[PDB]
Amino acid sequence: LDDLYGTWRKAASLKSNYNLPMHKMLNTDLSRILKSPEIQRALRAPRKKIH
Amino acid sequence: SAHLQWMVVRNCSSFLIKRNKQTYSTEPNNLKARNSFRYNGLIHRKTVGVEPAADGKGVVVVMKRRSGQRKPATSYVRTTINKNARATLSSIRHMIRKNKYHPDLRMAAIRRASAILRSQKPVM
Amino acid sequence: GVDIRHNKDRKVRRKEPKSQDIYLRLLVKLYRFLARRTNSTFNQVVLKRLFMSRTNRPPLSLSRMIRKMKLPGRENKTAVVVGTVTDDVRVQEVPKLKVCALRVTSRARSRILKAGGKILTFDQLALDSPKGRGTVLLSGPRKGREVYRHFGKAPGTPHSHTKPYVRSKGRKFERARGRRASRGYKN
Amino acid sequence: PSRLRKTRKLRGHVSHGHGRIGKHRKHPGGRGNAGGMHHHRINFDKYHPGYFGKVGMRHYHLKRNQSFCPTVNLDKLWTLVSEQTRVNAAKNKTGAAPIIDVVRSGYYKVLGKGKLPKQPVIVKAKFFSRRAEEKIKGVGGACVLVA
Amino acid sequence: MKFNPFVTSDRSKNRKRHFNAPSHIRRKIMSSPLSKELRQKYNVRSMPIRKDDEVQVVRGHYKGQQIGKVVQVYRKKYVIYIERVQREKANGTTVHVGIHPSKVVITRLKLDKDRKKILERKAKSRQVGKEKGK
Amino acid sequence: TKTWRRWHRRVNTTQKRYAICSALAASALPALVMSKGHRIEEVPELPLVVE
Amino acid sequence: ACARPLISVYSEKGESSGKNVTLPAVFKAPIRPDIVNFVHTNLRKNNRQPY
Amino acid sequence: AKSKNHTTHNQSRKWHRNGIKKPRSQRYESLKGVDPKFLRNMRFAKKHNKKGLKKMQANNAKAMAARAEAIKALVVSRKLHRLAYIAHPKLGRRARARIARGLR
RNA sequence: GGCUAAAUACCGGCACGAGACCGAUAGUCAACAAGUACCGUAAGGGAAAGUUGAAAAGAACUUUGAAGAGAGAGUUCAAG
RNA sequence: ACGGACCAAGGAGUCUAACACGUGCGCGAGUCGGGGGCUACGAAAGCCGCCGUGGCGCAAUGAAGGUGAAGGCCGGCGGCGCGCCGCCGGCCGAGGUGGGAUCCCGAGGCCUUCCAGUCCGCCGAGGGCGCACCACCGGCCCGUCUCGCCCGCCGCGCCGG
RNA sequence: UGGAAUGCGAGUGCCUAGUGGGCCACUUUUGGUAAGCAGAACUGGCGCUGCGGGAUGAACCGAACGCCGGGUUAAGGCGCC
RNA sequence: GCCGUCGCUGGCAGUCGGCAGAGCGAGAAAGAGAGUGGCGCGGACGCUACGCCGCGACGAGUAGGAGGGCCGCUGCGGUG
Ligand SMILES: [Mg+2]
Ligand SMILES: [Mg+2]
Ligand SMILES: [Mg+2]
Ligand SMILES: [Mg+2]
Ligand SMILES: [Mg+2]
Ligand SMILES: [Mg+2]
Ligand SMILES: [Mg+2]
Ligand SMILES: [Mg+2]
Ligand SMILES: [Mg+2]
Ligand SMILES: [Mg+2]
Ligand SMILES: [Mg+2]
Ligand SMILES: [Mg+2]
Ligand SMILES: [Mg+2]
Ligand SMILES: [Mg+2]
Ligand SMILES: [Mg+2]
Ligand SMILES: [Mg+2]
Ligand SMILES: [Mg+2]
Ligand SMILES: [Mg+2]
Ligand SMILES: [Mg+2]
Ligand SMILES: [Mg+2]
Ligand SMILES: [Mg+2]
Ligand SMILES: [Mg+2]
Ligand SMILES: [Mg+2]
Ligand SMILES: [Mg+2]
Ligand SMILES: [Mg+2]
Ligand SMILES: [Mg+2]
Ligand SMILES: [Mg+2]
Ligand SMILES: [Mg+2]
Ligand SMILES: [Mg+2]
Repeated sequence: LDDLYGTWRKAASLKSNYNLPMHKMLNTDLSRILKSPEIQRALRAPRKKIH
Repeated sequence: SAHLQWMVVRNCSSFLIKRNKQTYSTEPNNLKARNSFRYNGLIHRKTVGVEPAADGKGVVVVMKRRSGQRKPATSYVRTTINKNARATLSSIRHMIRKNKYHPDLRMAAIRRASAILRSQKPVM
Repeated sequence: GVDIRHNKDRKVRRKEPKSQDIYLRLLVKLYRFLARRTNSTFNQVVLKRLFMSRTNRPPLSLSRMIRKMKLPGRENKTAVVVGTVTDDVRVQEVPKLKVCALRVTSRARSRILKAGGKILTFDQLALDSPKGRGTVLLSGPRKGREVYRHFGKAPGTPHSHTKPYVRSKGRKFERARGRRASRGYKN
Repeated sequence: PSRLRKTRKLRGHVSHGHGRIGKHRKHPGGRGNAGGMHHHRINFDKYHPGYFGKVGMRHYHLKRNQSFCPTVNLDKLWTLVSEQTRVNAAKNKTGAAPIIDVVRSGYYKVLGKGKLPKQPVIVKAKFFSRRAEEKIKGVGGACVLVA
Repeated sequence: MKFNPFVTSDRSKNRKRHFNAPSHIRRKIMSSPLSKELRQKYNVRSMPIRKDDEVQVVRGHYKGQQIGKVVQVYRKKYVIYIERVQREKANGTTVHVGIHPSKVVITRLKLDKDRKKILERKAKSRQVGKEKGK
Repeated sequence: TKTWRRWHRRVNTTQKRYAICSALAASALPALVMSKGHRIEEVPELPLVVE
Repeated sequence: ACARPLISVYSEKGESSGKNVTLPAVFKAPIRPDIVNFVHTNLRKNNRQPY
Repeated sequence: AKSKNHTTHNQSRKWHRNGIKKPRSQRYESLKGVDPKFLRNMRFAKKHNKKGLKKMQANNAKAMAARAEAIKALVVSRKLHRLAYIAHPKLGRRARARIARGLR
C-alpha cells in the first residue's frame, strides 16, 4: 500500500506522480479543541438564562 | 475521530431507522436507542451499555475499555449484576460516577437498568 | 393592514456552506462557536468566508502574499487565508512565513518548508490565537476570473471596453461594422 | 437527474411555465440567426458589434505551422532550467553563465515582461525582442541566436 | 457462478429450451435418482427413467413406501404413469395420475444391453473424477 | 429514447484516487464498518491481515 | 493524525503470529463520503448497456 | 385593427418601484472632457512635481520643528443634583459607603 | 497501362451471448393458425385476439323441462 | 363565446451538440488520456509519462508585413548653451492619492480595609500598516497621427533602432 | 456643537421568466350633436383581489385576506322580509 | 390562542460535580484574576448542532420565479 500510494513525505512508487491527499484539518477532535484552556480562557460567560 | 465518524454516520448508517416522523437507532450500546452524537454507542472512545442478562434475572453492563480501540474482540468488558433493584442501581451509579466514566449518561443508565428490572419482574 | 413592501424581507446572505464535506462542516462548527462566544470580529469574518462559494474565495499567489506581508509593521504575524495558496513560479526568494489556509499546493508546501516557515491549519490557528491576535487576513483577487471582462456596459457602446462572447477571435470575427469607422461606425 | 429538474414542479399548471397570453409557439422569431439586419438589430449591435461586413485581405492556402512561434516571458524564463542550476550559478564564483536553451523547452520567441535575478545567463532562442534583450544586457548576459 | 461464455444464463431461454426440447433430450431431462441400495452397488446417482422400472414415490399426495412398476413414460407431458398411482373419474373408471420423474426414486432397474453401457459409462467417468480429485 | 444518450461518465484520475484513499481510510474504523452492517463484534483487529 | 500504529499479522489458526506491519499511511487519509459517492454514482454509469 | 397608440399611465409607478436614484457621487471625478492644452500642462506639472521634493521636506520639517516653538510657547435643584451623584455607580461609590456605614 | 492482404464499414443472412429497456392499449403491425382475417379491380392498406387447475381430476348419477336451461349430488384447498 | 353523456387505461418541455452564467468537487499556472497501448459481474476497474501528441490557460495588437507589456538617483566622459543629450561603471528598487473589513501600538482605566508594587488578561482617547473591491491620476505593450532631434554597422542604405 | 425638520441600514454585481391587445374612475382635456364612441395628461383602481355596504353589479363607499375566541368600528343602516 | 415566513447575520459545546461548588438581565468601555510589602458519596431534561431554545414584526395573489416535501410512480447499487 505504501509502494502504491505512500506516505505524505514519500511519493507513490508504483504510480507516476501521486501523494496522499492533504488534510484540511489535523486535530479532528473538536471536543478536545473546545474544552481546552487555550480557547476556554478566551470566552465570555454563557448567558444560559431563558427570558 | 468521534465527531468525524459521527458526521459520517449521522445519516447513512444501517442502524438508523426513519419512519413516523421519528428517528431512532439500533446500535448495540446505544441507550435510549435514539440517533444522537451523545448517546451513540459506536462513535465515542468510552461508551456505556445496559443490556438484560441472558437468563431471566440480572442486568449486564458493557463498558468500552480505553486501551483496546481498534481491537473489537478485546474492546468491551461486561459485568452481570444479578442483585436487588436498588443495589444494582447504586452499583451502576458508582461504576459511572466514581470512575468518572462518561458521566452525562448516568441517569440514562439507571432509567434503563430500571426498565430491565421492570420488564423482568413477574407480569400481572 | 399595514402598507409595507416585502420585496426585500428575505436577506440573501449565506446561512451555511453549500458543500457537504465533513472536514469543512466541522471547521464551520468550530468557527461558528468562536464567532458567537467571542467578541472578536475576526472569527465572524472567517465564518462568513467559510460559507462563501468557490468563486468568492479565489486562490492566492505566493508572490502577492510576499508583497502583502512585506508592508511595514506586520512582521512576525500569521497570514490567514480562506481560499488556497497557489505557487508563484516567478519569484525567486521566499522568506519564512507563518501561514494558515485551507489548501497549499504541493509545489508551495515545498518552497515554504524549505524556506523554514510554518503552515498551520484553521484548527491550529484557533488553538494558537483564538481571538485571532497577530494575524493578517488576506483574500485573492476576485476580478481575476476572465468572467469579469464580459461584465459591465454591453459591447458596441461608446467607451465600453467589455469583452464579447465569440467562438474564435480573428480577422473576420466581429471586426467589420460596429468597430471600423470606415464600415458603418465605431464606438 | 429528472427528479431534480424544473419539469417536476411544472405538473398541474396549465401553461407549463411558458405563458397564458403569449403561448410557447415553435419559432416566433425565425430559426437560428435570422433577422440579424432587420428585427434583431438592437441585439446584433448591443452584443455582437462588427459581425456584419468584410475587412482585410484573404489568404487562400493558409498553413498554421509556417507561423508557429510560442513565446516565453522573462519572469518564467528561469523556470525552464532546474533549481540546482540557478542556485549553482548563485553560489558560483568563476563567473560562468548557464546556457538556457529555449527552443529546447518549446518556445521560439522571448518576450521580456518580468524582472530578472542578478546573475548572468546565455539565452539561446530563435527570435528575441528589443526589451527582452535589454533586460538581459542590463543584468549581464548573452542573447544567442539559433536558426 | 458459470463462466462458459456459450451457455445461456437467461431465464426465458432455458424456459424455452426446456419446453421445446426434442424427445431424445427429454429422455435425459426426465432422469430420476437411484435408491441408496443400487447407489452403493453401481456408483451412480441418477438414471434416465425407462418404462419397465420399479419405482417408489416420495413427494406429493401419493408419496409412500408402496413400490410400483412404471406403466408408461409420457415424455410429451414430462410425466410418467406408474402401476397403482391412479384416480377415479366421476363415473368410476380409473386413470393413471402422472408423477414427475424428479419426485420418484428407482428401486429396481430394467437392465438391458444398453442400460448396462450407460451405467458402466457413469461409473467410469466417476472413478475418473475421483482420481481427478484425490 | 435514442441510443446516443450519454451513458458513460469520465472522472479525473486524481479524483478516483482520492475516492480510493477515502474508501480505504474508512475501512479501518470499527464504527464505519459496524454501521455498514458487518458483524465484526469479535474480529481481533480491524486491519485484518493474514499470512 | 500522524501516529501510525503497528498492526500484527494473524496466523491461519486465528492466533496472532509474530510478524508486525506498520499501518500504511493510506489509513489516515481524509474520509470524504461526498467525494466517494460522487465518484461511485459516476463510475457505475459506465458498466451500463444501451437500451 | 386599431391599437392603442401611446400612454404613460403606469410609468410613473414603475419608475418608483425601484426608485429614481441620483448618480453615484464620488470624490476625484474623472478628467475626461477637459481641454487638451490645459490637461497637457497639468500632466507636465505632475510629471515634475517630484522635482521639488528635497526642497519640500526642507520646509515641512522646518514648520514642524517650528510647531514646537508654536505650541510649547502656549504650554435643576440641589436635591436632584445630589441624588444624581449618589446614584452614580462609580462617582457615588463613597457617598454610598458613607450611607451604608450610616446604619451602624 | 495493370495488380495488391491488414488496420476499416455492416438496422440483410446463419449461429450466439447480454441488458439499470417494455411487460399484452406496452414491446415489432404481429407473445396467439400474422403480413393471417379483412378492404380495395389493382398499386397497396392491414387488425383484434395470452392466463381454468398442481393434475381434467372437465360435474358420474338423481330430477323438472322438448331443448337451452335449472335443482340436487360429486371432483378440487377452492367452482366464491 | 367554444370543448365536455358517463367510466377505465394510455396522453404532452424529451435526448444529443454548442454556448453563457450560477453552483459542488479534484488538481491548480497548470490542467485533461476522452484517442491509443499494457495488464461471471467485467463492455467494468487499474495502469502508461520518452504515450501530454493535442485542446484549453499562461499575451496582446495590426488588414497585413510584423512588433510584443515600471523605472529612478549617483558619479565619470563627449555635445549643446546652468540644465539637457547621449556614454560607460554604481546602488535603490515594481506606482500613487481617497475610502477600506481586518490587524497592530495604547494615554487612561477595569474596587473590596490602606499604599506602593510585578505578571496575566480585558476596555479604550488617539495613532498606524492597510485584504478584497471601488473611484481618480500616472506608467507599460500593439495599431494610428503630429513634431522633431540622435544612435547602430558585414553589407552605409528607399537600411535598422 | 457632524451645521434645517421627520423617518429609515444601505451600496453593488451577475443570471433571468413572464409582458409588450388593456379597461374604468376623480380632475384637466382633443375630434364628434352626442355615445357603454375615438384619443391624450395626473393619480387610484379592475385586470392579478377576496370581504361589509350600494337589492342586484369587474371599476362605486368602506376596507384589502394565515386559522380561531372576546370587544370595538368604517361605509352603510335600524316598520317586516 | 394556534400554524407558518422573515428578522435578531440572536442564545446553547457550561452536562465545566467530594480533582465539585453550580452565576453572567444588568442602566453606565473594561477581572466574582494571581501572587508582592505596610456524618450521610447525592444533584430532572438536554445536544439527530443539518440539533435544540428565546424574542419581536409580518401572512392576498394571475402570468412568472424560487425553495421545501417523512408527497407519490417504476427500475439500479447498498442496507433493514
Ligand atoms: Mg396583515
Ligand atoms: Mg402559476
Ligand atoms: Mg395554452
Ligand atoms: Mg417560466
Ligand atoms: Mg413570445
Ligand atoms: Mg420552443
Ligand atoms: Mg426593413
Ligand atoms: Mg456481461
Ligand atoms: Mg393488448
Ligand atoms: Mg389488454
Ligand atoms: Mg392486462
Ligand atoms: Mg400490441
Ligand atoms: Mg385489455
Ligand atoms: Mg373556438
Ligand atoms: Mg358538445
Ligand atoms: Mg393514466
Ligand atoms: Mg444567458
Ligand atoms: Mg463553473
Ligand atoms: Mg481550438
Ligand atoms: Mg397594443
Ligand atoms: Mg399579443
Ligand atoms: Mg375601442
Ligand atoms: Mg375609452
Ligand atoms: Mg381576472
Ligand atoms: Mg388578462
Ligand atoms: Mg397589484
Ligand atoms: Mg379592489
Ligand atoms: Mg341600486
Ligand atoms: Mg400569501
